Amino acid sequence: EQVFHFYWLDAYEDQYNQPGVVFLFGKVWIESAETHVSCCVMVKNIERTLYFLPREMKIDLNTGKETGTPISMKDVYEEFDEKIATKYKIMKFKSKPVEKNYAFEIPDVPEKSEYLEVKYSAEMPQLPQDLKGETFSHVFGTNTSSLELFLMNRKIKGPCWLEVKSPQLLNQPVSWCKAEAMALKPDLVNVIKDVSPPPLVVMAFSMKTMQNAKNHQNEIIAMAALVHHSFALDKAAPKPPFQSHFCVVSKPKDCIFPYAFKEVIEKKNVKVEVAATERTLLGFFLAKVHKIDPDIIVGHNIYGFELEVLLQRINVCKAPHWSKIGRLKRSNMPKLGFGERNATCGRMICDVEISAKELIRCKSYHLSELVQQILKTERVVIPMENIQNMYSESSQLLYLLEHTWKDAKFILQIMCELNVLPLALQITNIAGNIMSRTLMGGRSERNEFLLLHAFYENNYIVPDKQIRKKAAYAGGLVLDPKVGFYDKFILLLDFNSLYPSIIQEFNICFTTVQRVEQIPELPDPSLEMGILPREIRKLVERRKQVKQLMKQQDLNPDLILQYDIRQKALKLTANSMYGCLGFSYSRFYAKPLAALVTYKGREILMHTKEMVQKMNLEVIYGDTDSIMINTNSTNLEEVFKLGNKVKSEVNKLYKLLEIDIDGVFKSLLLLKKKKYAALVVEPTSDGNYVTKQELKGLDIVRRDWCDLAKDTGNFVIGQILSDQSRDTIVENIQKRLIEIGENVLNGSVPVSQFEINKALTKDPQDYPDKKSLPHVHVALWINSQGGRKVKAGDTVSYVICQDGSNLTASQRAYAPEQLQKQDNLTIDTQYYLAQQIHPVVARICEPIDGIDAVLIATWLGLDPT
RNA sequence: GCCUGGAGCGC
DNA sequence: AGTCGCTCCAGGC
Ligand SMILES: Nc1ccn([C@H]2C[C@H](O)[C@@H](COP(=O)(O)OP(=O)(O)OP(=O)(O)O)O2)c(=O)n1
Ligand SMILES: [K+]
Ligand SMILES: [Mg+2]
Ligand SMILES: [Zn+2]
Ligand SMILES: [Zn+2]
Ligand SMILES: [Zn+2]
Ligand SMILES: [Zn+2]
Repeated sequence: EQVFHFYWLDAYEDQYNQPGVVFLFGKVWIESAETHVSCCVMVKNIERTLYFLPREMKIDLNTGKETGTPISMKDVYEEFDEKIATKYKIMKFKSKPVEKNYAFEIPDVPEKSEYLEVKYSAEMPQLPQDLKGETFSHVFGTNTSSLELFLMNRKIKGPCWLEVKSPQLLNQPVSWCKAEAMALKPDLVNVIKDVSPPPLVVMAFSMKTMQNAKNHQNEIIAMAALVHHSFALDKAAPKPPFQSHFCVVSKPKDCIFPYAFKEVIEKKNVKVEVAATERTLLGFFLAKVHKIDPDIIVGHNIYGFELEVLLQRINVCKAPHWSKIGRLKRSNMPKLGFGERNATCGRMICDVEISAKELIRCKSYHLSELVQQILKTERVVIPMENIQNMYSESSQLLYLLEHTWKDAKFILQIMCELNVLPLALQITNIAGNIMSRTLMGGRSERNEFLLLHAFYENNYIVPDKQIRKKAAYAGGLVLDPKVGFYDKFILLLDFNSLYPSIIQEFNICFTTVQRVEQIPELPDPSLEMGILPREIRKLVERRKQVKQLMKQQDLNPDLILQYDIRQKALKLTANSMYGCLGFSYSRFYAKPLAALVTYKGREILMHTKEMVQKMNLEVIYGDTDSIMINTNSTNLEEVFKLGNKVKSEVNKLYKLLEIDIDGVFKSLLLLKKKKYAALVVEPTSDGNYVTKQELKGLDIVRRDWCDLAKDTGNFVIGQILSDQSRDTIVENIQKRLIEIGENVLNGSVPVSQFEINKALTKDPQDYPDKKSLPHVHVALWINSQGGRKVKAGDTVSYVICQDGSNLTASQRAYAPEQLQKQDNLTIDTQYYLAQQIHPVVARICEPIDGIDAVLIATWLGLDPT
């Protein structure tokens, strides 16, 4: 024979132009060059695979009545061969009788049955999905794609080594890869698992734009990029994260670079290529991308902005070889991230803004906010305006260029900090999907793939692909809180992986629960564990192991944050598995199952409450799978004893389900359902402990309340949960607010603490009631005013100003720069004292005796009415 | 209070 | 394009 090893990373198909063909992209070892290079494997002749379901008794399609003659596979085969194939234009085909299982939403389909599996070129016509005949009642697979077929049949679950037997050469090169090969049939490709993974080539880049003097155009004038040629995803990120880099700068048109600039660059020795025109800069960039040939391009706000600006300028400046940004040689450039995901076809795009949204929470996910929170450093901002002025002098252009470089380095460090790539790989190996898609975010598709693999593996027919809202079933139970402040220790118990455990504990699966608004019946405790509980069980074990590691002997603060991020990521994947059950658009939609799971949950929470009560214990709160108990005790060791005592009494009633001590609070301020604050006990040595404050649902934690309101609100909480007597406190509070009020008026407050943030659900142009929505208004401005443009999903920052236009506060919203820049605009102190600070402090103090709404208004010097 | 619209916390 | 439960605010009536 003849065979070659190849490590795949990305896949792609163009069902319209090249049906039955799937392009794979990855790495191949070149011994002579002692290094891995990019490789493109084109897999052809992936055949459509259909399953025909035979009728019990034959039927006449002209009369619509039975005939008395039973059916046999030969009956079906012949019909397909004589009537179906011929009628639909299917020249050749192969077929065979197989036994498959079913357990999905199509009625009239038996659990197990014999089917006639048919296969034929994806180049020949597609049969209708609702096709039926004399010998067969239904046909599955009619529309399966080549890629899904390929990934499933060869059992490819994420990046891995493949062996390609009998590789062919290609008349002409189809990609921008070093190597290429072609397989004539998918069974030539095979997964092997005894060869370690190769390191990847990572490239992190950043760019700068500038609005042109006359014409309205966002011209790219600077790009920076860092590169690492041996970045391994099965170990710590390299230190440093890059080995090389490059910068490139160009002049808008009319401008001229400061002179000596050339020499200034030679002087300080900076790997900075200075382009004459934007077209040259774009040409230079693509050239570096092609030469560096990165397997992963990483940046910030790639999908939402950068990628689109880049492709358009590339089209405008008629730059050479746009497809080099991807790995597939193309001709026509698609636009709008679909047209985008295809543009970079073959290279995985990793957007830290997207990855961050998925892994951690922030008030905004803009780069500055991110560098601050994750890297713990400040990031200078260079406003589009200040840019022009920088071309006048050498040092300034040189500074801007260095600034672009720093963003690329930040983006790269943030990526390594959250540990995005290794996590993305791990998840992709678990779901069996495509890693570039995992990096785009979303839980649904990963779930779908995880299940598809599981069912193919178990010999099941799987549903065909088909082609915030209001709840559609009962959710979790939230107990009514006994609101107030608490001195004595509070006991918080929470079930471990509740829903996933409920699914296993009762063996809930598409294969064990009868269904068709009604809650189905728990299946016979006799039946065997279904596919769903098995897969779910696996995700829960992975998580436990990662939690086990965390428990470990003295670890790095940074490494411990990663384990925690990973652990929650696995938690999310398990819950999304439950969720997709109730996801109308899901391919494995089965509302009844979702409904039956949440049902048992509320039932279990009820019984857990009632039980804790029979033990003569005080239950002050509860949320879906938790119980809060007021021990009324001051003896910690005794509390813990009571805790493990109640734990034991609960776990005793279930096979898998396990409740545990989630925490113990020294003091607790319980305001409303899903809203409380607390000092959390953290034991040390000799029954001694440290305490840490924790917030849940308060306004202080939300993004849509200025920091001025939030910082003050946190002060109040700090005091409330304190040791000090109620008196000392109420005084300190009053003392503080009165001061806050004075400062807000004497203009001592930093303009930033006045910013309010809100994310847009839709693009600013899609809102009808516009004008009265401060965030929508300020976005419309930013948009129609300069470069970058705010779209759905972005958070908008704004402040309320004094226009001198007697409009409502909601209609006097401005950008922070629009304020600091303009003179007729000034901060509406009235608004902030009464609609921001007052509401927050009022809601917090609501249960505190001594404080009250009217009183809080007088401290801030407002008129109590 | 309802209604409409807008927020994003909590599981 | 995982689920549902629970406040919050602008504004008209
Ligand atoms: N994003 C989420 C969070 C929670 N839940 C549901 C399923 C969980 O089982 C239940 C309880 O929420 P938890 O935060 O307690 O999650 P678990 O109990 O399952 O995990 P843990 O062991 O951390 O408590 O709520 C969900 O569907 N989606
Ligand atoms: K009060
Ligand atoms: Mg739990
Ligand atoms: Zn081999
Ligand atoms: Zn919980
Ligand atoms: Zn709404
Ligand atoms: Zn109102």
